[PDB]
Amino acid sequence: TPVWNDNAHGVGSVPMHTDLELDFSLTSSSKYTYRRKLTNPLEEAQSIDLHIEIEEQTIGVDVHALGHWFDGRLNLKTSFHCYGACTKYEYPWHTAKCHYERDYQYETSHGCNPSDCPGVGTGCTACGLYLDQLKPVGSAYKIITIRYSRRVCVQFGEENLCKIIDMNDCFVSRHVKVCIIGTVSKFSQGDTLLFFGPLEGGGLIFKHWCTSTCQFGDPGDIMSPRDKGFLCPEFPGSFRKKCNFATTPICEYDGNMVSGYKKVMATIDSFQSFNTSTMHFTDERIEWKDPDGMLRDHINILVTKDIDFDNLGENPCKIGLQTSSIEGAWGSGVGFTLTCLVSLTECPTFLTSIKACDKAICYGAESVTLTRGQNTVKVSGKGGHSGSTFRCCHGEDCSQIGLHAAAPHL
Amino acid sequence: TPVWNDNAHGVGSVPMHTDLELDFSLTSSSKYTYRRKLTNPLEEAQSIDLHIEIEEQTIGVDVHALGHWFDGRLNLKTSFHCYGACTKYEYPWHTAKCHYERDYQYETSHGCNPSDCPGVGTGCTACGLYLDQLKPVGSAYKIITIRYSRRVCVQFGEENLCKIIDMNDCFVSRHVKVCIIGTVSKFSQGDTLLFFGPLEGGGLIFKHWCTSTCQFGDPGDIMSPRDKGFLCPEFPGSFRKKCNFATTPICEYDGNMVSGYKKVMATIDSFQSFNTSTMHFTDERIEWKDPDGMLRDHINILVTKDIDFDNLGENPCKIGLQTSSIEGAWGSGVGFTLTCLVSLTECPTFLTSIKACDKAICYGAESVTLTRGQNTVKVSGKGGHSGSTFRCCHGEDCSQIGLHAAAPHL
Amino acid sequence: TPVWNDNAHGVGSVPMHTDLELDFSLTSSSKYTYRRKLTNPLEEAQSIDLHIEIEEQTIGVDVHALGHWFDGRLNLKTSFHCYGACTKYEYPWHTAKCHYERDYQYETSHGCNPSDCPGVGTGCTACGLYLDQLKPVGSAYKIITIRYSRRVCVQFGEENLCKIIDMNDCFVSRHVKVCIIGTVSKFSQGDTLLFFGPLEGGGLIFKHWCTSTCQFGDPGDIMSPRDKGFLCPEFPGSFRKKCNFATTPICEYDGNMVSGYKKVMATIDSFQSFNTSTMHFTDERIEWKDPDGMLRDHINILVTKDIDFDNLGENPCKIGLQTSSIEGAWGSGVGFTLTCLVSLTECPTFLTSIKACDKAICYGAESVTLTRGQNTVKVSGKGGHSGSTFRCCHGEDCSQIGLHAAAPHL
Ligand SMILES: *[C@@H]1O[C@H](CO[C@H]2O[C@@H](C)[C@@H](O)[C@@H](O)[C@@H]2O)[C@@H](O[C@@H]2O[C@H](CO)[C@@H](O)[C@H](O)[C@H]2NC(C)=O)[C@H](O)[C@H]1NC(C)=O
Ligand SMILES: *[C@@H]1O[C@H](CO[C@H]2O[C@@H](C)[C@@H](O)[C@@H](O)[C@@H]2O)[C@@H](O[C@@H]2O[C@H](CO)[C@@H](O)[C@H](O)[C@H]2NC(C)=O)[C@H](O)[C@H]1NC(C)=O
Ligand SMILES: *[C@@H]1O[C@H](CO[C@H]2O[C@@H](C)[C@@H](O)[C@@H](O)[C@@H]2O)[C@@H](O[C@@H]2O[C@H](CO)[C@@H](O)[C@H](O)[C@H]2NC(C)=O)[C@H](O)[C@H]1NC(C)=O
Ligand SMILES: [K+]
Ligand SMILES: [K+]
Ligand SMILES: [K+]
Ligand code: NA
Repeated sequence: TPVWNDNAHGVGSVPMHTDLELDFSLTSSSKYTYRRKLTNPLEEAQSIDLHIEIEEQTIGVDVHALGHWFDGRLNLKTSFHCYGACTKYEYPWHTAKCHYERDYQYETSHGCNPSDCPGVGTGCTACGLYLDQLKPVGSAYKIITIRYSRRVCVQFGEENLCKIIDMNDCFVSRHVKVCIIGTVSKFSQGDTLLFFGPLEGGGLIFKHWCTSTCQFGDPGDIMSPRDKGFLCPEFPGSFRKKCNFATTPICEYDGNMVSGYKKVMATIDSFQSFNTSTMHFTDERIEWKDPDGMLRDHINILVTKDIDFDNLGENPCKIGLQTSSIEGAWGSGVGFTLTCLVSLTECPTFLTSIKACDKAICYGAESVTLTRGQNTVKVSGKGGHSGSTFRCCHGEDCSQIGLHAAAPHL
Repeated sequence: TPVWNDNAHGVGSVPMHTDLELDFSLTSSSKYTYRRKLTNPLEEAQSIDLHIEIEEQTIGVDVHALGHWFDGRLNLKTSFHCYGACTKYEYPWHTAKCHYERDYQYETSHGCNPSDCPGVGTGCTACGLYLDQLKPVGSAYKIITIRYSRRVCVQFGEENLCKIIDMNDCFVSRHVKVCIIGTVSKFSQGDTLLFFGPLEGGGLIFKHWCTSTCQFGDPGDIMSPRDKGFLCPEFPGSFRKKCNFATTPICEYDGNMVSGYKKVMATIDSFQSFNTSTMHFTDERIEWKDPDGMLRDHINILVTKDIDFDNLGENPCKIGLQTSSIEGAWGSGVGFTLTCLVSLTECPTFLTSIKACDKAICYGAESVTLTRGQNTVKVSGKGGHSGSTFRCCHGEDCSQIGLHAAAPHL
Repeated sequence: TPVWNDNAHGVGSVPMHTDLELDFSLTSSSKYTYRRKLTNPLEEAQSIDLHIEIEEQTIGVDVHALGHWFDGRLNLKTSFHCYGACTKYEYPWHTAKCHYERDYQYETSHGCNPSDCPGVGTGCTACGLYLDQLKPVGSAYKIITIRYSRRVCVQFGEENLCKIIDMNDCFVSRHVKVCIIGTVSKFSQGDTLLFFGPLEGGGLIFKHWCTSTCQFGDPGDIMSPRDKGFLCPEFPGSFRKKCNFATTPICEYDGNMVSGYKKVMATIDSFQSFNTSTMHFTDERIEWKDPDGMLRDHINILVTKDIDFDNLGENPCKIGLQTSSIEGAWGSGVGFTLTCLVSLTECPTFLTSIKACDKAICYGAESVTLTRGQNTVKVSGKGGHSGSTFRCCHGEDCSQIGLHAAAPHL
């Protein structure tokens, strides 16, 4: 007959036995303070101090750091040899990391050879694109997860408790409930964030940063994912070997010659800027306060000063947790799966959530009806970094160790 | 003077004449049960049984089934003839559904003909790309509409009523109101969902699946919309006829040679996975429960145990409905328009909504102030399938027949 | 010790000293009216008239007008000269605004010259693409900002006040609070809206309208940003000079030949339509009422008929405002920054928001704790047009003049 459930964060109240409600829309980038002495209905001399502090909305974005985007120049060169294969010779652009070579091998001809070359069906002409004058222009991050929150601190008498409350969650105590309800549509999973400078100031949102196909001229075309090594873009155009009697062959390329950075700068007003305050970069995560004062969320504060609220998640069930295994990747939009061994006592069943967390950041959660004794629970998550040890958690309680996920993009 | 309106789903209450409020944030993937005996303020011996069951959030997505995505290999072949036009000969890739042919017709030359060919300005060389080693790798669906809901069941005494309540709608009864408020930003209209296997497990979200231009290497490049017949991608590159004295011409192609499936797999961590539970595929619709336990919505439950709520949509107006005509398409982001003949009696005017529905799924709605007597109301909708008969509906009441819309992509 | 703050829009109430609550989900495209005489608890003969009118949800979109999209035909022509450079001759497509020329200069050859041309390494063959049969097919607008609102009018006794209330903001008066809570996910910043006709009817949403790279065949490929002058698309394909003995060279082009409009029409069901009612176009802004009756928002109305609500933003602080400078652009996703000189009196500090507004439309806001005396406040904004004079505002109070921002896309 009993069916305990702690997935409800909130309270049951009797509207005539509630003493105070605050209900308001609050600028997302503003704090709010409420201070009041709660006094007995002219029917005593014992007041209770109420002090509520709500901090500015923070955004937390789990990301994959994509490294730096580069500007550069596309150069074209020609190399000719009357005799020999194309592997027999070293070309100038061979040291250039990003290059495109077209080999006109065993194709020497009368009206396309230089004067000293009586060759026919021999040798090699080389047309050769390369990127040079490379310069990093910004740091890019792929959005994996977006979560907004406010830190909420409530003092009621001598009770004092602070919690970080996620948007669309509630702070619950015996005498005070604080619920935050909101929506924001500025950032989307999959968006790529570009920071041009030491941009504790702002950046740009790109909705079409190249991923599976990068061609020269695309946003994100020339990337260096770490300190060294480029992920080079494609050059989809064609070469032409321009021929002439007694003259060295000359290469042409008929594709786009303008870098992605220049093309984007040329129409920069087409792209959306965002601003930031009190940034905090950590590995594969960015947190900040968005100072956009046009955005608001809804706050509701309910206070009962005598009889306790009915905490809707109250239960006698007790949970023990340890990790069993993990699969999948950090820094990945596909994510990972953490397998937990979860022991339930003091209840026949318990409907709750088991979370994958590390250092008080949670990356995934699974709702589950546990049965008395041992349970195996798989938790899907996204985010984290190579040093993350994902732990199995219930409420504020976590396993003693966590597990590392695998790296993405291997 | 009267202006009846049933577009408000909710209640008017007197806060001192309300007996119970439940207000909480609930894990989207969790159910919730509340059971209580409501007893008279120590001032009787007559209790009322309250039993509330809230089911897990379901997502319902109206889609267009795009058929299967394929992996494959791009092959290049050459075919030569000394004499004759290019239509006079059958080429090997002619049976290949996806191919690209370049005809070098009437262009035979001394240093590009085989030994047995003294031809000049004659015959034909054929360069010919074709896709082969094709394999379906998944089933794709274009999102047309996304709606979330929870089934809500309320027993109050002997009253017993269950309703599917859409997110941001309310359950309304004489003694109980249940409102659900939430937001989710995981899926977007226009997204394409890819299921790789029998994926009652999960899939991937693609935000840039090719539509008006599919080139080889794009996500969605090789599609078969039904059992047979491919929608073939473009091959944007160039051929080169490589010539040599007394040697057969040899074709080259300088465009991308890597399939979209391989390019996507090569950077799979760039794409967003989602998970599913208790899926239900029907024609052009997918329903499931998202087990992402990080998501929450807000539930409010208000109970008056003695005096009835004021139902804000209460009215004496009576509606009769029939379809008149339809235009437009199912399975289409542009949609359809259903024209309804709507008779109003017992009121001079009535502000309400008329809906286009079939089998208790609604695909569109129009708010309208009806006037006494006959009205013509056009309802815009999206979704459905070739077997859908869109009916004109008001509340839970529908016309006796519905109409079929036209197929998309004709 | 004092810390005044007016960023909270809402009220503090004592649930037993509140007389009426209306809580309901309302069709977004519907109005709502409430009329009632509030009478004293059978304990007087003095009623108060309550009359509430809530208007249909309006959307306001700040945009950049992109001008017209065109359909057209890609034509290819050849021009030959036996002798002379390619600048020495005028080509037919020189008057065509959108063209692609390939010059085969100083490349005359025996098996590629016409009969009257004994030239070798001389003259010029011209292959030349041009767009013609151009026709405007619609007007495009880039979304910069999306905001939804409802006009709310409340009469309480002789008090009468109307306000436009943004979604997720509250109407606040001494006796009545009206809060609107909602979410809509139909439009996104960066989306491009296409109107095909005099489309006070509807349009299409494009999520991938070309910006930094437009190739022929893309949505948005051929644009005229104003009355005259085209932004021409790229032609990424290659020309081929097809040669023959004693015959004039003939050009070919192996890239896409189908316009973006035709490609989009060919798969129009892949794109999302929206409908509109009572449109209002102004420079760089579009407002309308979305008649999609499937969408809803949440309305809460709380009334105290005797004792006033505690207005949570009540304060004695007084603000004076003037503009100091501006940088940045209207019609731009990057936006502008308005610098304001703000004088605070009657308080040591004041937490509030300063806004950049013109003609009662606000384009940006900054939350700030002002200190007594002079303050410099920077407000980031987006939207507006060349005639906008962005003013510094606090609540409904604005500076005497505003400043113009710079044009985008210079
Ligand atoms: C939730 O989904 C994950 C993700 O795996 C799926 O991802 C889809 C995008 C699609 O490619 C589908 O084919 C794929 O299965 C599931 O985890 C995966 O499970 C398979 C089968 O056991 C393993 O082979 C994978 O390694 C594993 N990947 C990860 C990252 O765990 C998962 O089972 C599913 N359900 C739950 C409860 O998490
Ligand atoms: C709501 O919009 C539909 C859709 O039709 C519009 O779609 C836009 C994307 C754009 O292309 C615009 O030019 C187009 O009119 C309207 O329905 C259409 O109405 C026209 C004119 O009568 C008919 O020729 C179409 O066949 C018809 N299409 C459909 C699917 O019904 C509709 O009138 C409009 N208003 C309402 C109330 O639904
Ligand atoms: C909010 O952001 C604006 C925007 O400027 C930033 O935009 C990013 C996309 C990125 O390119 C970054 O490098 C860039 O600084 C800030 O305004 C800019 O500030 C700089 C430095 O003083 C000026 O040179 C720019 O002209 C100016 N632009 C505009 C439009 O004002 C702004 O300082 C920042 N903070 C606030 C409070 O608005
Ligand atoms: K190429
Ligand atoms: K091609
Ligand atoms: K080209
Ligand atoms: Na080419």
